[PDB]
Amino acid sequence: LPYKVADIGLAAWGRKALDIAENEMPGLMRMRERYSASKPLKGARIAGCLHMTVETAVLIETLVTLGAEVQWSSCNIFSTQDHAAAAIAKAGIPVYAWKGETDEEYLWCIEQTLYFKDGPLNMILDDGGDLTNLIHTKYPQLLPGIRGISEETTTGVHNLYKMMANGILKVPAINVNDSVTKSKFDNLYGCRESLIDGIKRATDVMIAGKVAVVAGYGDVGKGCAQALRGFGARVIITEIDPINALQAAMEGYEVTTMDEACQEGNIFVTTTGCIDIILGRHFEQMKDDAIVCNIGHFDVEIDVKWLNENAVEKVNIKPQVDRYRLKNGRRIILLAEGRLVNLGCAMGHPSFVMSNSFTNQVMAQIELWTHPDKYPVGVHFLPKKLDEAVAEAHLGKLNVKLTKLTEKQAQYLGMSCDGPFKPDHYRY
Amino acid sequence: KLPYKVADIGLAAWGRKALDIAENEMPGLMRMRERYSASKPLKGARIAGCLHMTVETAVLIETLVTLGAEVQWSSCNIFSTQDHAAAAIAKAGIPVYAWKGETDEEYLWCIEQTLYFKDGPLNMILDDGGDLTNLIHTKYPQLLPGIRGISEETTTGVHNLYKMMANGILKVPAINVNDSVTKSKFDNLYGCRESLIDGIKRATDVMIAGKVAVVAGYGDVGKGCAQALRGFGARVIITEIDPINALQAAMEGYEVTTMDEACQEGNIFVTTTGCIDIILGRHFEQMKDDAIVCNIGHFDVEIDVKWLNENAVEKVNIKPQVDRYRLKNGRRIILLAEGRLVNLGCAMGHPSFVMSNSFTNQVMAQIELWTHPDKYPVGVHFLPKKLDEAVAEAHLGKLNVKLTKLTEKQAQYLGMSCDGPFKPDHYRY
Amino acid sequence: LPYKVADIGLAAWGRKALDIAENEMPGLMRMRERYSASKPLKGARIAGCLHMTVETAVLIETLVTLGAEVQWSSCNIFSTQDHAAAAIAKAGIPVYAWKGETDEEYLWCIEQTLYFKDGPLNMILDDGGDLTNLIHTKYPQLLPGIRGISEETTTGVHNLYKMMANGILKVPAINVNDSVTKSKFDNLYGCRESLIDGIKRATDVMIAGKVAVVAGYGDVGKGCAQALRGFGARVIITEIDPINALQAAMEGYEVTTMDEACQEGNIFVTTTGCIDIILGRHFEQMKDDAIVCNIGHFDVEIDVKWLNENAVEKVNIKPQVDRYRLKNGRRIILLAEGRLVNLGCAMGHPSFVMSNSFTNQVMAQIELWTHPDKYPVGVHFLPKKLDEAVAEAHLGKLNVKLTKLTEKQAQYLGMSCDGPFKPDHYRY
Amino acid sequence: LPYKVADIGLAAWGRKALDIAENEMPGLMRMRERYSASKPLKGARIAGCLHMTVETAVLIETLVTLGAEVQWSSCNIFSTQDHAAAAIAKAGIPVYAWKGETDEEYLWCIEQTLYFKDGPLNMILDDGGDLTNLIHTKYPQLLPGIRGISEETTTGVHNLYKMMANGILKVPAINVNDSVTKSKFDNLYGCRESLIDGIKRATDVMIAGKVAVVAGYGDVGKGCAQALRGFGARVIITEIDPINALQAAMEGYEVTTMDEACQEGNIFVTTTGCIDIILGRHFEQMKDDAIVCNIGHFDVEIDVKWLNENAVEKVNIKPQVDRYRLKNGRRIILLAEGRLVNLGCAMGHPSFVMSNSFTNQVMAQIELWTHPDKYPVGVHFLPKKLDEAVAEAHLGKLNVKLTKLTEKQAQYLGMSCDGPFKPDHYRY
Ligand SMILES: NC(=O)c1ccc[n+]([C@@H]2O[C@H](COP(=O)([O-])OP(=O)(O)OC[C@H]3O[C@@H](n4cnc5c(N)ncnc54)[C@H](O)[C@@H]3O)[C@@H](O)[C@H]2O)c1
Ligand SMILES: NC(=O)c1ccc[n+]([C@@H]2O[C@H](COP(=O)([O-])OP(=O)(O)OC[C@H]3O[C@@H](n4cnc5c(N)ncnc54)[C@H](O)[C@@H]3O)[C@@H](O)[C@H]2O)c1
Ligand SMILES: NC(=O)c1ccc[n+]([C@@H]2O[C@H](COP(=O)([O-])OP(=O)(O)OC[C@H]3O[C@@H](n4cnc5c(N)ncnc54)[C@H](O)[C@@H]3O)[C@@H](O)[C@H]2O)c1
Ligand SMILES: NC(=O)c1ccc[n+]([C@@H]2O[C@H](COP(=O)([O-])OP(=O)(O)OC[C@H]3O[C@@H](n4cnc5c(N)ncnc54)[C@H](O)[C@@H]3O)[C@@H](O)[C@H]2O)c1
Ligand SMILES: O=C(Nc1ccc2nc(N3CCOCC3)sc2c1)c1ccc(CN2C(=O)C=NC2=O)cc1
Ligand SMILES: O=C(Nc1ccc2nc(N3CCOCC3)sc2c1)c1ccc(CN2C(=O)C=NC2=O)cc1
Ligand SMILES: O=C(Nc1ccc2nc(N3CCOCC3)sc2c1)c1ccc(CN2C(=O)C=NC2=O)cc1
Ligand SMILES: O=C(Nc1ccc2nc(N3CCOCC3)sc2c1)c1ccc(CN2C(=O)C=NC2=O)cc1
Repeated sequence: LPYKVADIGLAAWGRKALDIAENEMPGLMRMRERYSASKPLKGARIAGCLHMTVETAVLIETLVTLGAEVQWSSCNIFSTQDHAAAAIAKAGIPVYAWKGETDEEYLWCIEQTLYFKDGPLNMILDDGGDLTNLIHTKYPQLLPGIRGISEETTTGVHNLYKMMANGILKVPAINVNDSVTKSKFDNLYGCRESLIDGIKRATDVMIAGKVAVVAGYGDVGKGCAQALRGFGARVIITEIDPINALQAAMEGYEVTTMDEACQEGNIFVTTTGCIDIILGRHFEQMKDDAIVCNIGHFDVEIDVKWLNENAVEKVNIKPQVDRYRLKNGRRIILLAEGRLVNLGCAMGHPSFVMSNSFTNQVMAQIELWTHPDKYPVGVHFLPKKLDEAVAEAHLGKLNVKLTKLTEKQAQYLGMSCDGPFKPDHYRY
Repeated sequence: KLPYKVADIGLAAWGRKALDIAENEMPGLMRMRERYSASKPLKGARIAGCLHMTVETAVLIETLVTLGAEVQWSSCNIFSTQDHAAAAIAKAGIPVYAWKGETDEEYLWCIEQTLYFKDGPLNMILDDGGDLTNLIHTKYPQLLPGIRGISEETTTGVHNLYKMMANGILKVPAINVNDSVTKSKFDNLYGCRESLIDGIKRATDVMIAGKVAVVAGYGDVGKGCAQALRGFGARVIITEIDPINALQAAMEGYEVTTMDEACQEGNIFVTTTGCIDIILGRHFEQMKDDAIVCNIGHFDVEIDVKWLNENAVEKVNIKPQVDRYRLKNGRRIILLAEGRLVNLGCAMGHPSFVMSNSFTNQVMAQIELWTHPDKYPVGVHFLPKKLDEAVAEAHLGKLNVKLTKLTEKQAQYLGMSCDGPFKPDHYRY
Repeated sequence: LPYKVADIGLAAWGRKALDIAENEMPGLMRMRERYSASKPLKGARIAGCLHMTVETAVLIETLVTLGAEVQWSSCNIFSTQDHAAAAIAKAGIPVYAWKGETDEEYLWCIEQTLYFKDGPLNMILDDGGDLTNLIHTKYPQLLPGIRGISEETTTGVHNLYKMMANGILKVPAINVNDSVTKSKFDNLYGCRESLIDGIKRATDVMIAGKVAVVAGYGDVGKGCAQALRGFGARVIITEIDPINALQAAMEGYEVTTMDEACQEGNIFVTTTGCIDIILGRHFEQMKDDAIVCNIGHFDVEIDVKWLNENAVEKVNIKPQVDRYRLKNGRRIILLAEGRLVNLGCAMGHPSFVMSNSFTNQVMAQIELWTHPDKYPVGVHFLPKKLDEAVAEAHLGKLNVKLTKLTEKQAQYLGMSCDGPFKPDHYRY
Repeated sequence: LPYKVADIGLAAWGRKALDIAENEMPGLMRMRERYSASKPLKGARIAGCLHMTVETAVLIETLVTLGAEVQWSSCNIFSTQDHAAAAIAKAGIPVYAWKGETDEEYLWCIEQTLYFKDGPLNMILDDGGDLTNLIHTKYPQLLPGIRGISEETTTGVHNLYKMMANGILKVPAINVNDSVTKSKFDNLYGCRESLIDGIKRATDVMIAGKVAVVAGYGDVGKGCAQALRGFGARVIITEIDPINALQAAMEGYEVTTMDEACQEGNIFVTTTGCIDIILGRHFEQMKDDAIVCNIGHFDVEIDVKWLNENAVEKVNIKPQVDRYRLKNGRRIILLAEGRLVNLGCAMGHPSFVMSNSFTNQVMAQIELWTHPDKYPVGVHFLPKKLDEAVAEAHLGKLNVKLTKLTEKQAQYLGMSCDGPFKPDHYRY
């Protein structure tokens, strides 16, 4: 089996989508402009485990343009876009991914990416840690032949630190999740674009003139709060961290508890990454047809089980939109069954966000592959200069003219005119 | 003869579900039910309505019925009906003649069925766009003495009403509700603010932040569009022919220049002028690759779509109402809704709460015309300010707004009534 | 007497401040550019009565440039800037004004302006209606030889409408006050600009993170609320008009009563134009060191008398800043003794704001004088095409490039390509 | 000599200002609430070198309230508010500082703080490193008796790493400058409040409708841009960092070069911390009466020397406001001679900002004095849990209600419910 896709005939529709996405992903296209001649990944045999979307197809074809051998599988059973996968298969690349895999087929799809034309993998590009854990626990014989790992997920990086503390990790790993360019686009800018899009497709509701309660004021909360405020909603924040709580107050947001705010809100958005945020006792105080949704962590934040078990009516309105009637006579509108509203009720992040994340991945691959004896086994942050480079790559598309330091200004500032321009502890 | 005519009356239960959701978002119409269902002030009325047969309009329809009126209904556009909403109205025993995908002949037919009731011909006209008003004057001028009032809510329709008075054709009193504060601001500003981006997003899924968005026009639509784009992190450039409107944009920090200049800078183009020849061939040729171009102003006149069709070397349809043209220079143009209204072509229009402000405006006008025959001679009138205010007050509860009441002493000082109106007719808000 | 000033040897300083203020008043300078050669006012003896400031000094010299004889007095006792007064006296213009006049001297100064070198006044330019009221009641002989009045005050136009209601107005007038370009700048943009300057100079207080309660959401309220919000304050609104209240809600502001909001606010700002807004029972509920000020109508909005009568301490911190201690042991910081904070604690509106108000005046003078057989004896709004021309005059300074309607476009729209562009009911 | 102040008779005025400041400095009043009974600084002989302002005077009396003996001097010759220094003098606290000191007097004043009644100092509270530099060079005898150093300045902290690298630092030190609660208030929020205050007092110019060029988009630039945008100015950013350039772009600011931007701007503000930002080449292109000022680094950013050397006129308008006429006949308005505009033309940061920086200082002292063993000789960041504590201390004043994690939630998140809540790399 050279690949496995749902329908190869969808390749043409995929290529048209790719062509449109390329123009919103200038960071990846910049890497093609810079590195297509020199091919810094010639020799590399990269196994990738990452959502097989249109955006990811741009990543895959960028890596190939840089000289690498690439074989791919999706890191989720439902997230694949079949036409994107088809387009990649038609271009010769071994890709094992389709929408609605079984749990057995998911494991099998990863298995087909380990050995290549010219022997086993020597690089891992990862999103969730599933490819990394499969090698270590099942195929540890292959570990010495692997030069490096890239990982861009919070779960995956926590897992990498765990493997290092337990002495299990045997390959140097670059964490790109904590890049400024990755984190700000994935957490803040991304959710700022897509939140209200999810709410609108689901409900078509008037945002302006409503009280909106956002639980959490981290990067995701900041983003959501800014989007809602922009439409003319009155935004109330809840926070546990007094620093984040202070930030909110300094922008003019009311900051209070969910115990208080549940009587106020017309819309509730959870962004905490934490369990037990919206509970039965909160639901019972809510205004009629209050909209409740999550954009934070999987499905743990809203007590959905409570609604199923305590409501008198549950009525499906349209896909991923349920309207529960309670014992008190009032209604709750739940979106995406408590799951991520931006993926359940909308299309997730825009292409431009994904460009920042995936450009970080490309940087990490080059850095590990081109500099073998520069990273010992262990989890490493992406160097700042490469993080800056990711940002630089996107400035052209953003109509931005960057100023260059003069030799004299550099000397005064005690930094190189090429970077990095900030110390490692700098918060931006 | 036919008691109603609609695509599929089996969709009525789905209709009722949508009505129930939207009723909560339409407190204006629902407060009308609260205070006038007892007294039934439209009793003995027989209202022929011509208005898009939607969920919102269904709530309008039933509010008219709740207040004692007899109602018969047709849509004012051939594609704008929601069949489930029309089914729900048909299941409730109301003569509705409407479906999505009508012929120009079926459209005319649908309106003709609403003129005669069992107890006699129409008493009142509720209109959007003038077509019901135009049919009775052209073709059924016998009925004109029987008709007590007209409500009209469209710019097109109000202009037409003023043209008919100038020539002495209009034989019925009419209330222009289009120029109400509560109507104009919701329909022009707040509505477009909410739905522009919904249109753009559903069509393209594009990142709005970090883009130059060129907004032609800074009227109320323009102001809303500009504000919406700005809030996403787009750099909004504006074009204007009116120095006051141009000055307003400058005072909010927007760059104001010409389309001749701005066509080189913009990633997104949005027309809001209500005027022809806004975006043109010479502009298209200057644009960046994959410049998203759309319209939220007047029907399809603002963008020269005919130019694109005649001059592009490729035209590929990406999805419904989204076309990607390739030009002779090898660069591409993404056009939304074929130059038609992007918020209605690529999304579902305005939210229920916007529509509530407009439709409560209609209900106010009807009661006023029916209850007070001697008060309005033949001609075009604005809705009185005190009724405009009542529309706004009817939505304050929903908005968690506690309104202050003037003390007797304060009202004497200010020289107004404590119940209003609170502003003179020239006041601009 | 040719003039009367405090010190005519302050004219160097005056001319310097004029030269600065001319650049920020392009509306008046555009009038000099268009009209200095044609002198449309040639034969106009204009008797003015308006605050004798650097700003107004520019207006005075623009009228002269446009070919008019002009004689001036101040419409207020304290508002005259003496260096500006000096400079106008030096250029051979009869100006009778200084800072700290008596009520008797005030009436005398205005009486001197009525009689020119060549006879009685041809025109009236007025702010507050005092010059208009003087000639009707005290000098009824001069009415037939005066072609028109320009008025730019809420006070003044109401008095003009009262005079016309009762039949004691024998000369036609232009109401400039309800021009878009006057109203927006004087009410909205000006107060947005100068409220916070007023508060800061008085207190130096942090705005961000405070609850700021703004009574009234008219043009002043909107200005004040937008400014406070921009600094990161949580703005609460009070209103009696449901339309205005709806507007505030649609921008995300909380809207509640003063009876409720007095327990919340760190800063109170009154803009209603109405009596009995902030009262003793509101003062008793306020947080410690609540700042209370007025930017609306004179001194009727806040019950300052109550504080004087009921406080246990009254300390002056600095000029126009009083700190009261109440029986409950809590403190109130009152700005400007309940007078206008922007004029009491700061310099009032910027020059650019004033340029829009006075260019409206200049237009009114040209319109009445150049068209005698057009305006019959009454109160009129400045024509829209002239309101438009005020705005146009400032666009150059704003770096604005105005589009011109092609003839084909103007036909479609059924208007002229020179205007007016909007109907008379249009609200902007 | 017990103290040396300009005039002790200004202490009733000072106490009055002190009483106002206290209510805006909840951080320091919360430290007085918690620790006034326990007396954690009991025994501590603190020598502080820091601007002798009303704000600092609260910090001083907070340290005394915590059971410390404190001797004080200013860290700048002009920054003392004499009336504040008199209040601290009358409270019986040895303070040696006045407005307008000589460089020999400045030194003298710091030398008077080293020696108390009971003996020599145990602790150093510092701003700019001049107390710390004096003792190591000129009083190394006192080094072993000194338990800890607090320091809150970029200059002062860069200096500790220069000392530590060369083995001369022989006292443990806490860097408080890079705390979240210090950095955000001193840099971003502070300048957001005070920039425009500076420009207004100097010029009274309309901000709305103008192009404003902000050089730099760091914390200072971010604040300055946000403030200008809030008034209705069109803001243009210049940047050398692609990440910060990207951040500006994502909020809809234009990002171009000064070489291009100099032809556009009505207002210019420099925030880079870098030399050669505004130059003669730029000045020659500027619009007539461009307002140019600096809020970044001292007087290096704007080539003020060029203006003095190449302009045909230089005219003082008022203190710290100079208006040059250039060879091309156009005018430039320089503010504060290119020095910090917020301190040159206004009062600097509000009391509430300063509360965050000086509460950091209190936290630093307790942590050093009560835990000597914990800190080896070196430069240490302030621990996060204390940074959090600073923020928590201000929430009460802000009307903020912080949520507390349940035991179950804390367990799920792998953190204590008392904190810290974020890892050390977290950027807020
Ligand atoms: N939906 C998406 O597409 C998407 C995108 C990026 C990240 N995320 C996820 O969203 C979550 C948040 O990400 P982030 O970057 O904002 O994290 P963050 O650490 O920046 O912010 C989370 C905030 O929630 C607060 N918090 C924790 N428990 C709380 C409680 N019980 N009540 C109130 N506040 C509480 C914390 O103080 C913290 O400030 C994560 O789980 C992340 O994986 C989702
Ligand atoms: N999409 C929708 O659902 C929807 C909703 C409401 C209104 N509208 C329509 O939108 C249009 C605009 O409505 P409005 O209330 O903002 O009108 P408006 O009069 O308030 O504003 C239109 C503006 O366009 C400007 N303009 C005209 N020609 C121009 C040109 N060639 N270049 C630049 N500017 C120009 C005018 O100066 C004016 O300020 C109307 O056709 C209206 O019917 C659409
Ligand atoms: N400070 C200045 O230099 C300056 C500048 C311009 C205007 N003004 C003055 O400020 C005042 C307001 O001007 P405006 O143009 O906003 O008038 P406006 O009529 O547009 O607005 C006043 C608002 O106050 C509301 N109001 C009245 N009584 C109220 C009450 N008891 N509680 C709450 N709201 C109440 C009204 O509903 C109205 O919307 C006027 O007196 C005007 O003369 C002052
Ligand atoms: N006036 C005040 O009260 C006050 C308060 C705090 C800090 N500061 C000072 O302000 C300055 C900046 O502080 P910060 O916290 O913003 O530092 P920062 O590092 O966060 O910001 C400085 C920014 O300027 C940019 N920059 C450097 N050289 C440049 C050039 N030639 N052109 C354009 N941009 C350039 C950098 O990319 C950087 O992002 C420092 O000198 C600091 O001491 C002043
Ligand atoms: O995880 C992702 N998508 C996902 C997974 C499961 C799922 N299950 C659903 N339902 C279906 C109806 O029945 C109930 C369960 S919807 C759904 C969506 C996912 C994450 C990041 C990117 C990254 N990304 C973008 O955001 C845009 N391009 C990208 O690559 C994609 C998908
Ligand atoms: O007009 C509406 N809708 C519409 C949709 C498609 C369409 N397609 C057309 N054709 C043209 C000829 O070529 C082919 C395509 S015309 C047309 C019209 C419409 C307006 C107001 C409200 C009012 N409204 C809201 O906005 C929300 N609820 C409402 O009732 C509805 C629909
Ligand atoms: O009315 C104006 N100024 C004014 C009047 C009286 C007054 N009384 C005071 N106190 C002092 C202490 O004892 C008690 C009385 S302070 C004060 C200030 C006034 C209005 C518009 C413009 C128009 N204007 C601007 O706003 C800017 N340039 C202008 O021309 C000016 C002043
Ligand atoms: O350095 C400070 N202020 C200062 C220094 C010198 C100076 N020189 C001037 N001119 C005068 C006319 O001739 C030319 C020289 S004005 C001026 C002002 C300084 C810093 C932080 C805080 C800390 N701070 C605040 O920011 C607010 N409260 C505070 O404690 C204070 C002052």
